[PDB]
Amino acid sequence: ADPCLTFNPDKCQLSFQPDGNRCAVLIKCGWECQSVAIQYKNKTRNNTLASTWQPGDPEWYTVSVPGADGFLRTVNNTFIFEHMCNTAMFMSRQYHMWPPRK
Amino acid sequence: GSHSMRYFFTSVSRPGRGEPRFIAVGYVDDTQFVRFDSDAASQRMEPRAPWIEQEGPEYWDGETRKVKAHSQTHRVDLGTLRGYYNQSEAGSHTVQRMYGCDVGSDWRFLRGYHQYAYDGKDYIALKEDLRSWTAADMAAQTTKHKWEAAHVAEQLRAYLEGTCVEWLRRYLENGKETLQRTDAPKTHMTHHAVSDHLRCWALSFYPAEITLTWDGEDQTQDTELVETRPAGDGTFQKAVVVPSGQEQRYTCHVQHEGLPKPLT
Amino acid sequence: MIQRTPKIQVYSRHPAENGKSNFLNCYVSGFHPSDIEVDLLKNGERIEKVEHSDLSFSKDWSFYLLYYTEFTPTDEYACRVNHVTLSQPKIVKWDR
Amino acid sequence: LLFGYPVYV
Repeated sequence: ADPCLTFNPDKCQLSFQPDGNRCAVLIKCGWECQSVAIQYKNKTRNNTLASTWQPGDPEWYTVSVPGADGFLRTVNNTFIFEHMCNTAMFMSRQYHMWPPRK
Repeated sequence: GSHSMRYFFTSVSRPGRGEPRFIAVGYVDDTQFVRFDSDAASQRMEPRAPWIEQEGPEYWDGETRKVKAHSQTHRVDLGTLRGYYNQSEAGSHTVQRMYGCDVGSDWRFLRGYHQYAYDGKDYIALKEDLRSWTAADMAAQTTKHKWEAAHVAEQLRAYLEGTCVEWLRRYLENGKETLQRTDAPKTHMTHHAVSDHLRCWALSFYPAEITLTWDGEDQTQDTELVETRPAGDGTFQKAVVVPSGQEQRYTCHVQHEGLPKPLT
Repeated sequence: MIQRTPKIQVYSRHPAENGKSNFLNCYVSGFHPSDIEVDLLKNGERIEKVEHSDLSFSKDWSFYLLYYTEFTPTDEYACRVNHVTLSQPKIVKWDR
Repeated sequence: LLFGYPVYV
């Protein structure tokens, strides 16, 4: 078996959660690989990343992964947070605490 | 940044119900971190906060052994403490624990802490210094001697500084996005009268720590001190009555961390 | 070996609005020991599908727990809580 | 993060 030469982390799973009236984003990729770097906004965090999404915030993320040639290639993936932060932050809409302003 | 907190431990001797149960909980500020329970379906410690899930199995597998170790030292310590007072094994007693550090605005080491508890209140606590303890019982002295021999205070002091603190800042930078928020509490102003002859509250704030001052007068009788309460999401929530025509000169002053100005 | 009186509290996570989803929250605190049995009620008896918070003990070793559920504010809502300070119940209601 | 030596009373 082999973990890290596989060109398969394109699908790095992500979960959304309500934490203090903001949409907390959690991009989880594999922990079987080192150097598989995950980047979302201006924050870079190893295998698993945790940030937030508000209107205007990025809807793409980069995954840096080494190839079979030993060379690293960064791949852009688009996942819409606007479609999971509106659903997770639903009770905060009825009471006007999200978007983050006012 | 006036933000740092603690780890909690709870061990309950069961009414002849086999072995005690053990609860390991952790916290950074009023934001909880880790969840261990001995009668939980998972023999691992669970992350309830998402921004500690940026940590790998190197951090989980290496922290699930340690909490089990804590459960064991607890489950033995209670056997000792009840074994050397006056109890019956059919009895049910409780032991709660504490150790940890705080930090200032420069995120540099503010003084750290470490305390224990039997059935009662204070048993043994690390004093606000380094090598010392504060005991007030008789068994307390024998066990604190037991910690004077093992040279515990400094070996715990080397954790209070340089292990709790850099991990604390590490947590403050890996969860920087969720600890940027000094959520200001929003106020209204309501009234209700029952006899022919009010309310000071805050609704949505991130640190629970808020003073709610209620003219040049001091009080002793009129206000009912209420505890600050969780709003179940990471926010928190927090009365005085007067003659019906004279509730109109006073105001409620509020000082909060997310409030740059005290509110009239 | 020491008993301390528990302070029990039914309230809402968000200000109650007619028909708008919310959370019922029974926050109990200040008690010792931690053997506390609480149940959220409505009109007669229904919600044994209660979710709880994990056990903690504040600053002066006095425990605090928060039992919660999801609902829509309208119907009565109270909390029956038994503690060992006394063997006589307490039913604190959600009075806006 | 956790304290790593077994403390006993």
